[PDB]
Amino acid sequence: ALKDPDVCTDPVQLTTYAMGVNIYKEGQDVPLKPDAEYPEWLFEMNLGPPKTLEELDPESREYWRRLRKQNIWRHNRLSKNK
Amino acid sequence: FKNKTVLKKRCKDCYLVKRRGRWYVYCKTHPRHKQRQM
Amino acid sequence: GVIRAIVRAGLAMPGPPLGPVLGQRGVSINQFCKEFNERTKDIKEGIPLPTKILVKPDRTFEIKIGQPTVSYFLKAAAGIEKGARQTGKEVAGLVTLKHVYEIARIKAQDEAFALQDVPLSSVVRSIIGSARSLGIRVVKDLSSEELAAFQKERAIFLAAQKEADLAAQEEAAKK
Amino acid sequence: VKTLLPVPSFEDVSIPEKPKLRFIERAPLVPKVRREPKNLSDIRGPSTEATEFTEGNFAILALGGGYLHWGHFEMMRLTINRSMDPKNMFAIWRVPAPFKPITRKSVGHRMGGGKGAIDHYVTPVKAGRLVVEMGGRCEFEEVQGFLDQVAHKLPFAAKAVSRGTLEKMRKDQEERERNNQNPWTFERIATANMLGIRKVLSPYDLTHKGKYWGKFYMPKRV
Amino acid sequence: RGRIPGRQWIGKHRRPRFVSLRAKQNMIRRLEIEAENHYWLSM
Amino acid sequence: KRYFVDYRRVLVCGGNGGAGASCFHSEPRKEFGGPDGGDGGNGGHVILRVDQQVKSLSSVLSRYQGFSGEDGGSKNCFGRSGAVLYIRVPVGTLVKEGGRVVADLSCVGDEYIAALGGAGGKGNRFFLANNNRAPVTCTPGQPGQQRVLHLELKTVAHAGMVGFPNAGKSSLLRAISNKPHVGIVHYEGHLQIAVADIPGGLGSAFLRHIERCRFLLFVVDLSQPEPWTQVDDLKYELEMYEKGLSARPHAIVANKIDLPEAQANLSQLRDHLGQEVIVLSALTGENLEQLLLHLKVLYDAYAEAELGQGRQPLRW
Amino acid sequence: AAALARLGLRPVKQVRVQFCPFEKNVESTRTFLQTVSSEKVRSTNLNCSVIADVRHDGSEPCVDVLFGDGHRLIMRGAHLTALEMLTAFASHIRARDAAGS
Amino acid sequence: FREVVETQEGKTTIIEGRITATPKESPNPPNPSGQCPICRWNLKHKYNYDDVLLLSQFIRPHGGMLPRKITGLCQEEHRKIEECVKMAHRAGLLPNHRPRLPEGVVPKSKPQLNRYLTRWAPGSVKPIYKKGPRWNRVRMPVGSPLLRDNVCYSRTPWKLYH
Amino acid sequence: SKAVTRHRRVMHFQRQKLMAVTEYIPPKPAIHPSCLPSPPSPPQEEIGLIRLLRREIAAVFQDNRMIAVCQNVALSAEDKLLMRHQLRKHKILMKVFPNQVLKPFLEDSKYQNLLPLFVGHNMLLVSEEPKVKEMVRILRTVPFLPLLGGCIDDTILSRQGFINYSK
RNA sequence: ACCUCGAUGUUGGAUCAGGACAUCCCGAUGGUGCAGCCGCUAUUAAAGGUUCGUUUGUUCAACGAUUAAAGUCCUACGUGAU
RNA sequence: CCCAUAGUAGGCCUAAAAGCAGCCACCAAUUAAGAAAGCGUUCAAGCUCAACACAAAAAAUCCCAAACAUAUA
Ligand SMILES: Nc1nc2c(ncn2[C@@H]2O[C@H](COP(=O)(O)OP(=O)(O)O)[C@@H](O)[C@H]2O)c(=O)[nH]1
Ligand code: FES
Ligand SMILES: [K+]
Ligand SMILES: [Mg+2]
Ligand SMILES: [Mg+2]
Ligand SMILES: [Mg+2]
Ligand SMILES: [Mg+2]
Ligand SMILES: [Mg+2]
Ligand SMILES: [Mg+2]
Ligand SMILES: [Mg+2]
Ligand SMILES: [Mg+2]
Ligand SMILES: [Zn+2]
Repeated sequence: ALKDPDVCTDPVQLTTYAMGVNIYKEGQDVPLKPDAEYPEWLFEMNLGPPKTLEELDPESREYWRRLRKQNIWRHNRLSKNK
Repeated sequence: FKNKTVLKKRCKDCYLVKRRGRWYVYCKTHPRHKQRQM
Repeated sequence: GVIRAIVRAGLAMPGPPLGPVLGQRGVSINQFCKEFNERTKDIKEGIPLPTKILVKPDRTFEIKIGQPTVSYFLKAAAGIEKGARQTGKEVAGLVTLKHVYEIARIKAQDEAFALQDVPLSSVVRSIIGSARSLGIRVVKDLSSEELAAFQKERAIFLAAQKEADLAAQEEAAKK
Repeated sequence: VKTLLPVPSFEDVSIPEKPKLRFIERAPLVPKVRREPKNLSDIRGPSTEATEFTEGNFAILALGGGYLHWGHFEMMRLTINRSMDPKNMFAIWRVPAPFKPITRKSVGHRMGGGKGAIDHYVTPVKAGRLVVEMGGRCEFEEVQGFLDQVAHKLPFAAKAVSRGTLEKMRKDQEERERNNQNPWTFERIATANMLGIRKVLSPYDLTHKGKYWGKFYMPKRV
Repeated sequence: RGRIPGRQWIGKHRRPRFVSLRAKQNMIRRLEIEAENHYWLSM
Repeated sequence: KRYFVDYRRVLVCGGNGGAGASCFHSEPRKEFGGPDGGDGGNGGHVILRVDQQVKSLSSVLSRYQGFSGEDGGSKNCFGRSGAVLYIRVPVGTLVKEGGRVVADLSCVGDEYIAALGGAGGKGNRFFLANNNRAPVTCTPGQPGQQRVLHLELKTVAHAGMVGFPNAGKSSLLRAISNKPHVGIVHYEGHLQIAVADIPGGLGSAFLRHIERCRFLLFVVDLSQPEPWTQVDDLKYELEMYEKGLSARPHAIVANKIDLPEAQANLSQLRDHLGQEVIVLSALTGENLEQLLLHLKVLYDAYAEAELGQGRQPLRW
Repeated sequence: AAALARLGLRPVKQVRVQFCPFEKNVESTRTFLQTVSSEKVRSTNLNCSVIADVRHDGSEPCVDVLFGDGHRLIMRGAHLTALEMLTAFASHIRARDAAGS
Repeated sequence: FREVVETQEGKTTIIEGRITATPKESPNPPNPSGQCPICRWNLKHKYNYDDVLLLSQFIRPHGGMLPRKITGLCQEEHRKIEECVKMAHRAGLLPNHRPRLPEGVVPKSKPQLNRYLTRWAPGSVKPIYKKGPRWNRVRMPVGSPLLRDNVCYSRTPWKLYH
Repeated sequence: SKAVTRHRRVMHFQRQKLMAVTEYIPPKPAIHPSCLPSPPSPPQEEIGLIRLLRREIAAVFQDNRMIAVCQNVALSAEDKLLMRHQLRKHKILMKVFPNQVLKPFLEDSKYQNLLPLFVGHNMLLVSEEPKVKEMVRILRTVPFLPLLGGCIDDTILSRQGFINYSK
């Protein structure tokens, strides 16, 4: 019975306006802003697969987050058989 | 009490104890986990 | 106790799934449905709204409403109705980084992000990996010239799933 | 701060198309019409084949002689396939299918009457031979749990090992011979016929050097 | 109690025999004498 | 976690008969005694015996294994038959294999076979004859029957307590007695009438189990904003499963009146006045004797209906 | 933490812990306050409060426990370990609860 | 050492920790290069259960064994001393380290049986009804296996089973 | 019997004597290695996380001038995050660093007298602007949260010094 | 196929039994899908007890009525110069 | 030993199956936490962990030498 709200299928409308941003019925669709208005940190993020352990700088928190996560993966596999 | 040649704890509450010459497994949470060394 | 669940906006039902859950705690089911619908009237009906329920010892409840799930924001922005069956071997949707910034600007106002007081840079970074689960691929620059081809080919692939899905049902009937 | 160390990645490891062990039949396709002598010397002494790893890294090392019949294969095959991960593990057979015929007479058999009819087939195994070899995207601790369970049900004394453990085991025995403070060894006395000891020894004892007695292998003998 | 089936020192189930301390010393003493015999036969 | 005993799936394994010895006898003089293997003993049977003492099917064992008959020995020694196994079941228990109604139990003392024990294999001496001087064949013991039993006991519920949860059905059950829960009401004249409720729509599984009742009691909370709406939904769900269950006599009961004292909601039920309703508080035990006296009279009509059915009216 | 939560601060009325952080003999006293101020222990008895007053008077650390019956328990943590203080404190919890009931 | 005393005045309980005199190690150890106090004094393999002077320095006033990390002993000698302490109480050589008896308890009169070199607790030993054959005799343990390497001045080694 | 038997066949007495005499004898050192002074352990290279914390810790003492040392009590995560949200409103950070990393930094540094404070679970309340008055009222919500002390403008102050500075 | 072929026929019963405990009953004690009665299972316990009949040469078994129970065995498959 | 809040009931498929019916991918807020290694739920809830900090034995007349860890082989 319960279903997700119907979403419009129009390439022109999707590019011009973001449908999911507006949630109020009496509200209006929020138009997307041009590239220059958005900040610099938005268009330099890792869109693809995560960087491997070797590619990260050792003197960084994200490098040790990856190593700590892999240790948790190693510990879980050992405990699986036990 | 179930006699076992090898005594294995069946949960985190089981604890080994040396009494009367043979090891015993006591578990107050699960009374069926009690074992006696054979 | 505290119970958290996702409830469709303005479509709360006295029956399952939250019905039996409230019955155990003793919370009045009809009062919850009335309060939720009267509070979610402004929001469009059917929107998945994660709800947090606070239960008092005297069977008194005070509903709490948070921001909609990121999946609704991502799917609506790309026009996709349903997520992909497989991830990485196929592309379900296609959104821009501008879509993520417009989505994160409101999703970061929820209770969880507000209490942490983290910058929007970390909020956008958490949505990029969320779209990966749904199969949506994010491109820095996108135009309607290349979006219309991908969406046209997506429907072709979706029709292929319909052929496979109907084939499985027909085989099940023969069993 | 808890110490953090890099862990090996098995991404380069590849898995065959049939990780599970192939089914083992009771008897070979071609029956043996002619019966064979018992030849108990085929399980006596060290193994001269299948003593090194081929594809995997972990294997069940046999520390004694014995015969494997169809029942033994089923226990190993069912246990390993169920308890292992097909995605990241694979196993192969390091022993052939049952081929040596075993003749058993009907109940009530008195002495005589010639050789009995063929009853079942077995696979003789010598000490130091690898029975089942495993490998893939898995550590030694992951597989040691059920491999010792499989090795425990073998008719002979066995123990799961790896490339490093087996190498360390061999190096330890070599170390024991070098630093042994006993001036008298089995090899020296047996070869030189000291005290006329060869009257109570066997011709195989010149090569076994006291480490093998019947089908039993003694790792503590230097 | 303590019956050994059949005869003591023959058969499948024989009475176990153990090496005493002086038994080891006697064999070692024999070995030393013969080890010296190997030396005088080498020249 | 204590519950009233209801349909429970039990496993019965009959005894397997023993095989023959298949041996030959020898004596110093004759030196050819002939066959002397004795027949194997027959396996025990599993019998469901009705007992009036056990009102409830409390004795529910995980599995039932009959004693296998001993195999025959030398000198024509017949094997001992396996000891029979008896299971205690209340009167009126329905035993089925999940596909059909196998049998029904009439009264105390009735015994029904649910697992045949295996027969005993004949020894080699059974085949001895003038033409067959030295038979050697033996008969293997037939294995005993092992089947899955779907023991279904008609719950003894002269009254059925139905309603949406949090209304107080279990609390009321505790008061009068002082996943189905069953209690007993003891009244004057040594008359005992039982009442059942299932604390958790309500589901088809609940309706089928509550179908095995004689009277239905509807419980509606006084704090409910629309007590009449709750009445219709429970009735409609029951009516959807079966219109006949609605024809059964009912009694609308308002609960939780002690603390709320919602007299406005009380007048609403009286305004509708579909039938004579009863207003009581389970927590404080107010006006319980009023309904309990009426409930006993209601079952009296069912005893007359039991005469038309011909089945015993459950000891009362 | 877990050991004291199983017992509960049912008869406890108020807990006051004072220490001088700059001194080098308040390690157990601070760790004792760590266990008492835990959510599991405090959730058992909401009425009971925990008081922590930091002073720079160079005085010895002491722990004051106020019970409903009116008796007081004073533990000087300068020369007592956290386990010793917890064991002594938890022992009085069982004694006072039995006397009250 | 450290002592704890509780004094109650005016229904108020006060717990205090007072430091007492602490004994000091004797100066000029014979072997300063040792790691644990045993070999620092060349006492390795040179003490027995009857040397209560050595054992009293590693026990509590109630006869309990002291922790290894406090006394500083090695794992090997701590177990050897632990077994010698157990055999010392059983032999009656430590009358001043008896267990603390709670108030209102009077021990019953029990058979005073002299014993020594008792490996196991007396209450946990079953009698040997069937000795068995000569080649499979059930021997009675005497002493402790952990003292197998002690300096023996006799040609016959210690007999640990009778 | 056969040369190879399923059971352990009993050896001839002469062979059994030969086996007993020719048994492995491990070498026995004159002095047990454990009793002799062990050689110094090989140097342990510092973990990149540890050298990352030192750079981050040194920035805290240099960038922000007000540092408040408190005991991170075992508060519930909901209540511990809520106070951090209150501190973030007044631009007050709640940084936590291990003692085994922070102590060596303060051993040879200007803030050498803050060493005895860091014993156990500790947390640092830091801000570029010393909003002591706004911070104190946040901490007064929980009477069981102790304010150990701090150092404002390179001057070490106790809890009472913050109270006087706040007023 | 080792002992007995220069006087034990074997089976069963009667008589009287000694012994093992791997306990059928009585006793003590854990677990239980042990509410209570009944049960199941395990540890401990051999001091005491362990029926009478029909057909059958019977041992055994079938069923007849009982009993707290109608134990498994060994003893020259106990005992036949009783 | 202590501890555990969060982008979320990750999507697919499923009456709903949420870290734990199955499966595709396994990123990520935060000092520090598995798109979950086990239990418990029709499904949820609840729980732990990973994270920060601090090696046996029993048969039938009645067990079976007596015993003894310490004086130089
Ligand atoms: N005040 C009041 N409370 C009641 C009464 N009956 C039940 N309750 C409440 O209902 C709770 C139990 O509900 P329950 O029996 O499980 O409802 P059911 O699921 O419909 O059977 C208890 O906590 C009681 O406080 C009543 O007559 N008066
Ligand atoms: S380290 Fe030398 S005896 Fe303890
Ligand atoms: K004669
Ligand atoms: Mg003999
Ligand atoms: Mg209920
Ligand atoms: Mg031969
Ligand atoms: Mg017994
Ligand atoms: Mg006879
Ligand atoms: Mg006779
Ligand atoms: Mg006679
Ligand atoms: Mg942990
Ligand atoms: Zn347990």
